[PDB]
Amino acid sequence: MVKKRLAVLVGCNYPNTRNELHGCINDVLAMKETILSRFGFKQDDIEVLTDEPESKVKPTGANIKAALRRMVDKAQAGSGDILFFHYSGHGTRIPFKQDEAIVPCDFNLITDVDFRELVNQLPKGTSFTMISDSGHSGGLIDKEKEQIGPSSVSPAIETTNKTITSRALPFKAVLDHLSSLTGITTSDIGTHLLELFGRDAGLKFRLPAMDLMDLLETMTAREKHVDSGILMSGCQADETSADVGVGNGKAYGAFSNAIQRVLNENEGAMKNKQLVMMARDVLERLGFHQHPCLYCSDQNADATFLSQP
Repeated sequence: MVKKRLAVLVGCNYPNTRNELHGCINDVLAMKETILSRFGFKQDDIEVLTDEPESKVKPTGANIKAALRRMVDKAQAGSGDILFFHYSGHGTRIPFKQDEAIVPCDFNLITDVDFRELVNQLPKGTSFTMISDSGHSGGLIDKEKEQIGPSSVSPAIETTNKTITSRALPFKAVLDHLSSLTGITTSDIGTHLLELFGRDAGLKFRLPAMDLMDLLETMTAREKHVDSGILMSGCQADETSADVGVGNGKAYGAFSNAIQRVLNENEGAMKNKQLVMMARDVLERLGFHQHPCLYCSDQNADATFLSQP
């Protein structure tokens, strides 16, 4: 029985804009080399969506969700397929409570209910490992149980001397960017997103609130018996993630680089909980104040990262 190893790698540098980053595409290329070498992924099973000017497939909201949607609908029940999704780019929070989201290059926001809907499309036994090196990345898979974070873990280190830039955009910056495209002025971000993207907008913005409630009740019932999502966030829900370096071609994400360092120092198979904890140790010692978090079931917290033997 053939097992599939599929990957979608997304990197947004937003070049030549007001929200430029410099290490996100390098994060994608480094993670692509890691899964090709160490974890047995094949070139034909990896989709890369980066926003360099000459890119042929840009990481728009529709293109990202379509790529994740092609990984869905290939996972088979009882096959234990291995799905992987890496995101390096800007994140944001949108409104008593706030939702977490990533910011595609066209600002077609993908929120935490979108990823909760995604993991509920997967059969039991399959794994969806998501590494989101972005601001406010904690909780990007809504209702996924926090295994490592502010509610599951118990001297101050001097702040890093590296040159860093935040991978989080304020809500006003996202709203103003969408206003520059629509030409309308309203405080409802869903109105801009529905106008711009229509059926390709986020699930939160297409469904009326009570219709979304009925949909979430079906997921709550399914999550009591199937739990396939594994989220490794670069920071907490109330934090940002650091983009390290300048535009010299050597920039990187602090969390993505910490993951690569832990893998370089531990060649054997590593549990999902162990990888996040050691990545937290790396960033804490290096003076970074972001706290990577882990969200998955108890069984997947004890499973090896990407099912390495």
